[PDB]
Amino acid sequence: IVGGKVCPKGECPWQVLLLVNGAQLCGGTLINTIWVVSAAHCFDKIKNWRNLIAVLGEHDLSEHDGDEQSRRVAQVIIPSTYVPGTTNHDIALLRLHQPVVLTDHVVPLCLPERTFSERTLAFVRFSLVSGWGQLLDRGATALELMVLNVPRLMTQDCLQQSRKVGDSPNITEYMFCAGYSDGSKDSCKGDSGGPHATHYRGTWYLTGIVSWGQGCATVGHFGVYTRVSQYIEWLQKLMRSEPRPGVLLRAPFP
Amino acid sequence: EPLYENSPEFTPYLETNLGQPTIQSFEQVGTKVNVTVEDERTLVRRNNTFLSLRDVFGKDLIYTLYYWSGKKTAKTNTNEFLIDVDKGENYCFSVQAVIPSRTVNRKSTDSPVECM
Amino acid sequence: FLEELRPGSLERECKEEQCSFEEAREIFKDAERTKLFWISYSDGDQCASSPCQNGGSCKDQLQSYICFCLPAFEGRNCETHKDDQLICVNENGGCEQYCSDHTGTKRSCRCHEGYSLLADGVSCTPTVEYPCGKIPILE
Amino acid sequence: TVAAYNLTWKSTNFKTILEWEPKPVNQVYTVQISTKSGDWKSKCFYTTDTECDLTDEIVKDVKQTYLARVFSYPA
Ligand SMILES: CC(C)CNC(=O)c1ccc(Oc2nc(Oc3cccc(C(=N)N)c3)c(F)c(N(C(C)C)C(C)C)c2F)c(C(=O)O)c1
Ligand SMILES: *[C@@H]1O[C@H](CO)[C@@H](O)[C@H](O)[C@H]1NC(C)=O
Ligand SMILES: OC[C@H]1O[C@H](O)[C@H](O)[C@@H](O)[C@@H]1O
Ligand SMILES: C[C@@H]1O[C@@H](O)[C@@H](O)[C@H](O)[C@@H]1O
Ligand SMILES: [Ca+2]
Ligand SMILES: [Ca+2]
Ligand SMILES: [Ca+2]
Ligand SMILES: [Ca+2]
Ligand SMILES: [Ca+2]
Repeated sequence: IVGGKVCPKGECPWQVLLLVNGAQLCGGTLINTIWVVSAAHCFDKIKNWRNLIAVLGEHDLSEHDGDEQSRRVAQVIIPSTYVPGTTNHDIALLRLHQPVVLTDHVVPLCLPERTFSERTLAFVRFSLVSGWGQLLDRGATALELMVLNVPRLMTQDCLQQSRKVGDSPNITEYMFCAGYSDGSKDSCKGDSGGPHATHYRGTWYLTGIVSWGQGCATVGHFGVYTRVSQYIEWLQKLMRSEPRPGVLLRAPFP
Repeated sequence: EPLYENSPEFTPYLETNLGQPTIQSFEQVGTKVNVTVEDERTLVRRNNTFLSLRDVFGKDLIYTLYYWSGKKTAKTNTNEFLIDVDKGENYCFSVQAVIPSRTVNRKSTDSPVECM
Repeated sequence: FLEELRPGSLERECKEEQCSFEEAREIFKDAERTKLFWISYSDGDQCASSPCQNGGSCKDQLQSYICFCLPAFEGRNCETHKDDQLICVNENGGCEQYCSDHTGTKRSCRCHEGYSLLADGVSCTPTVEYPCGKIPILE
Repeated sequence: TVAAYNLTWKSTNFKTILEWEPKPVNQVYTVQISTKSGDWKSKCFYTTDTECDLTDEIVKDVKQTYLARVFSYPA
C-alpha cells in the first residue's frame, strides 16, 4: 500500500495473509469461516500446492500474538477463462482445511448479492484497500497491516483520465479502477488478492480484489481491481461444491 | 456499464442566475423617494419556508437602481433605496439584483420599469 | 376618437390599456428608456397557463418561469411525485441492506445471511455473535 | 444506445434543471449527481425526458460543486 495508514489492529478483521512455504505471498479476504477470496494471478508460479497457509487475525508480521489463527489451504479455485501472465478474470476462491473461529479480531467481510453490488455499492465513492504489500513500487513491504481509502471510477472516466501506455492491458467488464492519478496513493505489489471493501449503511461488503496497475501510484494511472460483482453466482455455486482430490481447480465460468 | 456523458461542473452559489426583480413600491417622502424591492424568493428551503435571495447571499447581494436627459444610479445593501428628487418632476425606476463579487453572470435582468 | 384628446399618459395608454412600442416611445422620448420599459412590458406572463402542477407556485421571468413546489413534489413543473419514487435504484429503496423491486406493488427489503429483517421492514439486525461486515472492536 | 450530449445547466434562484440531447429512440435515461467526494445519487429514473430537475439535490448545500452524468439504457 502506497500512501496509506496502519490499519489499527483488529479494524481490518477480514484481511487474510497468504503464505507459500512460510513465505509472504499475497493477501485475501475472509467471507465466511472456511472460504477466502483472493487473486488468481497470485498462484501463477505455485509448485507446492500442499504448502499453502492462510493466516487470520494477523497484524504485525514481526510478532505473534494470541489473535492469530492459521489454516491450511485445502483448495484453490480459479476461472478456467483466466490466463496465467495476464489480467482478466483475476480471482481465486480458497477453501480452508478447517474453519477459523470468529473473534473480535477475525470477522468475515460480506459477499453481497450481485444487483445490490451493481446498483448501490458501485456508487459509494470511497472504499478501503489493504495489505502488507510494498510501501513504494520497488520498495520494502510493510510489517504492520496498511489500509487506504480510494475513490472508484466508472471505466469510461478511468480510460479518459489515464495516460496512454503502449502495451497496457485492457480494462474489461470484469475490472474497475479506483485510486488517484497524482502519484500519491495506490495499492501495490504484494497487496494483490487483498480486499477492496465498501461501507454501506452500517455494514462492510466485498466489492473488489487488489489486482493490478501500472507501477504503484504512477502519475496518470489508477489501481485496477477485480469486479467481484461479476462473480457472485460463480462463487456461491462453488462454495457449495464438493472437495476435489487435487488442490488447484480450474472451474468453468460463467 | 452503460454509455453516459458527464455534465460541466456546477456551483449553485456562484452560477445560478439571479431572478428578475420586481419593484414592490415607490413612495415620495418630502424631497426624496423610497423605492422598495420585493424579496426575491429562492428554491432553498428552511422549515416549510423558502429563503429569499437576501437570506442566501447576505452581504454578497446588493440591488442597483436605475432612474431618470441622462440617467442616474443608486445602490443598496438592503432592499430599499432613498433617493433625492426634484418636486413636481416625474421619475421612472428599474432595479437589478447584483452579486458584485462575481465576474460572470453578476447581474439579473432589469425589473419592469415603474414611473411616478 | 374622443378618447384620443386626453394628453399622453403612460398609466392610461400602457397600464390601463395596451400600447404599442411607438406609443410608449412617444412617452419616454428616448430609445434607451423606452426599450428598457418594453423589454418587460411586451414579454408576457409565462405563468398565465398555470404550468406549476400539484399545488406549486409560479413566478414569471423573461420568457420563462420558475415553479416553487410543495415538499412532496419536484420537477420543472412540480410534475414529479416523490411518494412514487420508492424503487431500489433510488437510494437502495431505503433498504439498509438488500432491496427487491416488485412491479404492481411495493418494494421489499431483505438482509444478508447472519441478519434478520426488523419490523420496520427496512432495517437489519445481527442474528449471530459475529455477523459479516461488522468491526467488533468498534461496535 | 447513444450517449447524451450538450448537457447544459439551467438555473435561476437555485431552481436547477439539467438539460441534454437527444430525444430518445428506443432508450431511456437516468441521471446521477454528486459532489467531488460524495456518493452518487440517482434521479429521474428511466425517463424519456431530456431534462432532470436537480433542485432538491443542489439546495442541500448551494456552495458545493456538483457534477452530474446522464446514463443511456436500451429500452
Ligand atoms: C513478498 C511479496 C510482497 C512479493 N512482491 C513482489 O515482489 C511482487 C512482484 C511482482 C508481482 O507481480 C505483479 N505486480 C503488479 O503490481 C501491482 C499489483 C497489484 C496492484 C497494483 C496497483 N498499482 N494497484 C500493482 C502487477 F500489476 C502485475 N501484473 C499482472 C499481470 C496483474 C501486470 C499487469 C504485469 C504483476 F504481475 C507481485 C504481485 O502480483 O503482487 C508481487
Ligand atoms: C420604505 O418602504 C419600505 C416598505 O414599506 C418600508 O419598510 C421602509 O420603512 C420605508 N423607508 C423609508 C425610506 O421611508
Ligand atoms: O403547460 C406547459 C407550458 O406552460 C406555459 O405555457 C409555459 O409558458 C410554457 O413554457 C410551458 O411549456
Ligand atoms: C409552494 C406553493 O407556493 C404558493 O404557490 C402557495 O400558494 C402554495 O400553497 C404552495 O405553498
Ligand atoms: Ca503477528
Ligand atoms: Ca396612445
Ligand atoms: Ca389607471
Ligand atoms: Ca411617434
Ligand atoms: Ca414574463
